[PDB]
Amino acid sequence: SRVYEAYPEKKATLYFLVLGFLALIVGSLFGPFQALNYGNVDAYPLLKRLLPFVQSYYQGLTLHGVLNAIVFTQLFAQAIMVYLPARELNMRPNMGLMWLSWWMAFIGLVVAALPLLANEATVLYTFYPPLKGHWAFYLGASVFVLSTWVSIYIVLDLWRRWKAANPGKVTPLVTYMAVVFWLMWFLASLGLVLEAVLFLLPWSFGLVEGVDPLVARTLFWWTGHPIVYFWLLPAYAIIYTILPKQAGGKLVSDPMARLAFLLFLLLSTPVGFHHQFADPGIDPTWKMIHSVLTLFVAVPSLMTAFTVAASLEFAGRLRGGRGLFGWIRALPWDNPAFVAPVLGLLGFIPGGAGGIVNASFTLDYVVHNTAWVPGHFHLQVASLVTLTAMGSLYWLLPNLTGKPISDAQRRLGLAVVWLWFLGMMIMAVGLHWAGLLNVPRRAYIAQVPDAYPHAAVPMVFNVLAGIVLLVALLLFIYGLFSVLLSRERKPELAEAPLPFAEVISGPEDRRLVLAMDRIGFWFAVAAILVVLAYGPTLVQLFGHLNPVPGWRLW
Amino acid sequence: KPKGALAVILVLTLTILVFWLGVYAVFFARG
Amino acid sequence: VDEHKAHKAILAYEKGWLAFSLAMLFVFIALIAYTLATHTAGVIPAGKLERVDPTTVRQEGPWADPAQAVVQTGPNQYTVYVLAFAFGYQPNPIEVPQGAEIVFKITSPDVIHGFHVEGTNINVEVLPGEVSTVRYTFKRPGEYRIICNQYCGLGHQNMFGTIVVKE
Ligand code: HAS
Ligand code: HEM
Ligand SMILES: CCCCCCCC/C=C\CCCCCCCC(=O)OC[C@H](O)CO
Ligand code: CUA
Ligand SMILES: [Cl-]
Ligand SMILES: [Cl-]
Ligand SMILES: [Cu+2]
Repeated sequence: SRVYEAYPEKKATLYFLVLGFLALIVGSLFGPFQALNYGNVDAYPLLKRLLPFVQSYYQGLTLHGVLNAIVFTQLFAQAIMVYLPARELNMRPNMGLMWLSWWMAFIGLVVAALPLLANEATVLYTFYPPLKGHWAFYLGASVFVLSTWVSIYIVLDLWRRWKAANPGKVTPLVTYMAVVFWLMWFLASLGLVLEAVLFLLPWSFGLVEGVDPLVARTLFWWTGHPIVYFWLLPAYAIIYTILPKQAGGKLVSDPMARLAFLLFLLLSTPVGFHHQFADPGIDPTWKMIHSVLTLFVAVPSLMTAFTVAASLEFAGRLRGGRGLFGWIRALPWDNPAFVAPVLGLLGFIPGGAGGIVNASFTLDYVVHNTAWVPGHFHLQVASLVTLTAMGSLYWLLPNLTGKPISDAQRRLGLAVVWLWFLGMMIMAVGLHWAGLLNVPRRAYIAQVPDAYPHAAVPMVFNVLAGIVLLVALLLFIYGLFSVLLSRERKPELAEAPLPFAEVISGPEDRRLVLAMDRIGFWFAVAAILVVLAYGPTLVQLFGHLNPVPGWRLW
Repeated sequence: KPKGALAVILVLTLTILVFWLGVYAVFFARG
Repeated sequence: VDEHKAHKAILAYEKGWLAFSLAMLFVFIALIAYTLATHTAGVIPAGKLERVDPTTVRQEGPWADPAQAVVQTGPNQYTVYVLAFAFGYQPNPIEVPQGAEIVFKITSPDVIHGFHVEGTNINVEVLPGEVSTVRYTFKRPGEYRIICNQYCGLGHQNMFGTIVVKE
């Protein structure tokens, strides 16, 4: 295409997206099996006949976690948060760098995939020492994630070219979002990068005998909280700056959108002790400080809930809906691109409620390391983020390829999105409830079928979710390949503008917007906050290291 | 007034409170 | 006109929502701080670093003889040296009297394990090289199950232990 000669970023964006969907499909194959397991049904014999490289439940859960939560989500973030800003500014990203980032992701993925598929790194997506994976797992995962540093560079480049050409203009909204997102991710990413370079890689390669498990975990969760915000914020970018147009409406506040993202930059990283409430050797005062900061990081999503709800309402009123529920009925429920994120946002209600509980220090002892935790996060990442990505099949893929969506593909997409949403809600009931009955997470409990008799009722929910989500997934695979491998091409789809929303009329802005555009200043603040929240604990742990030997217990 | 948005945040508020006070009760029952 | 008026009302009510949100989060903070001032807070691990050598913990020191794991350390206080390992807990059972303060000191000779005492708020990660210290008073006599809730290898799903609380 002459489209790809003029807009080569379309092709690179496509490659990120398809690679991410492929990872999504492969990791998700394991999901229904895991749901049946939490329903006390063992269907692993069937899976191992289908996929003979699979040696255990836990090798499956490793592939699931890594491919869905690490790989798919990152690739989606790299697609959306480079391409949307590029299109808003109508500027080309550095194409050499953009292709470098794809190849880095691809190669790292392949290198990490090899030990995983060979049963040499069955350590789960958290890879907590002294469980000791093969070196190619850590090296490949390292290169995969480092791909994002090139993404950060690319978008800072775009932003600075744009500000050079437009001095005295405020950063446009989508670009503002993306800049603070990528800067947040830089600060965030440093935990894991330190963990890998100082501890995991030298250890996996033989250069040190042991690793200190407390320091590894502390550095891990420096990255491990904000990585979920990194997963979330691409979907928020769409929800704020595209969905209002697909709803039939407008974004009701540019400044409130900016403010949500700025708070994410300041508060995403200094909170990770909320994953360590049950850990020895971290001070309880620091735990309480991180708890409080975690409740603060809820605020930007509390704000998002209202900004977005009000935009949808406005949309529905525009389309003639009247009363307190008429605005809902009036929205474009026939359009899968509209439906998918809106259903995501509904499940985000119990999902975020679960998070706030988790954040509340002592309350975490009720639910920590129980099935509650996966109940929570499937509502957040496997529902809202995933559904938003699935919605993008129906507007973004045509924009990147010129491949049309038939009426039949549109209807199928409605079915996929509904069944996925319903599946996730049902499973979330099963997991939250089993969780409250003390059923552990990360456990092949169908192999101890009498261990949890009291969870018999929630277990039915898990079976049902298991089969619903298997149907949803098979339909999703069929739909994705139907669209990709389609005959027809209509290049005017690839040439259309993206459906960016307009912002509703009204003043009030400028002063707040200018202060928020001091990005160098807010970046420095975020980093200071990290130094204060982490530096004292880390100074203490590093002066009292206790490395211990590695084990492979699989 | 944005009646629809307020209904959404009412559902969100109720959900948060049911979750939080529910678990708070469980925490003390197990104390 | 339509949009300006809608915009103005949306923003005024949003600010109300945010103040309310904040209030509710702050009340949670107060309710958490209450828990920290009560006996229920005993299950928070000690923040003090207490390092051990996972490779000699079964040969030397207070985890080496599980039949001596339960030590009276005050008039109504017992310290219990627990080993979590692939794939069980020692001693087994842990035997303590009801109504006494129990100080659990738990470590591992291999990998990370959980120590989740069903029916209680005891739920603590166990790190090789580190002692996890938590405190609890069992008010009801009987048998409590210990569940490992941290993936520790292929034996994870069958890693259980037992606490017997004597009347
Ligand atoms: C995308 C992925 C994720 C998001 C987002 C997320 C959000 C939260 N989480 Fe979480 N989480 C924790 C706390 C929070 C808090 C305070 C929030 C907050 O950021 C959430 C704020 C959200 C809200 C306040 C909801 C706002 C509602 C909205 C925006 C929807 C409105 C609806 C509309 C507009 C629709 C209206 C339309 C109509 C038509 C009516 C804690 C502890 O404090 C743990 C550790 C627990 C433990 O013991 O291990 C935890 C564990 C996890 C893990 C497991 C890690 C592991 O593997 O060990 C993952 C993967 C995860 C993901 C995510 N989590 N979380
Ligand atoms: C068909 C779809 C899905 C089903 C039926 C499903 C089911 C499950 C179940 C039942 C578990 C709990 C296993 C255990 O604790 O032993 C689990 C874990 C997990 N799932 Fe999903 N899942 C699905 C899709 C997804 C998606 C799309 C993502 C992310 C985008 C995701 C991320 C995870 C993660 C991170 C874990 C935790 C892995 C670990 O603890 O190490 N899942 N899933
Ligand atoms: C305009 C209104 C302004 C004023 C609004 C104030 C908000 C009140 C809410 C909660 C206070 C927390 C109460 C603290 C005491 C809790 C005691 C408790 O939970 O006791 C359970 C347990 O049995 C004992 O150990
Ligand atoms: Cu020990 Cu899981
Ligand atoms: Cl989280
Ligand atoms: Cl959130
Ligand atoms: Cu977190």
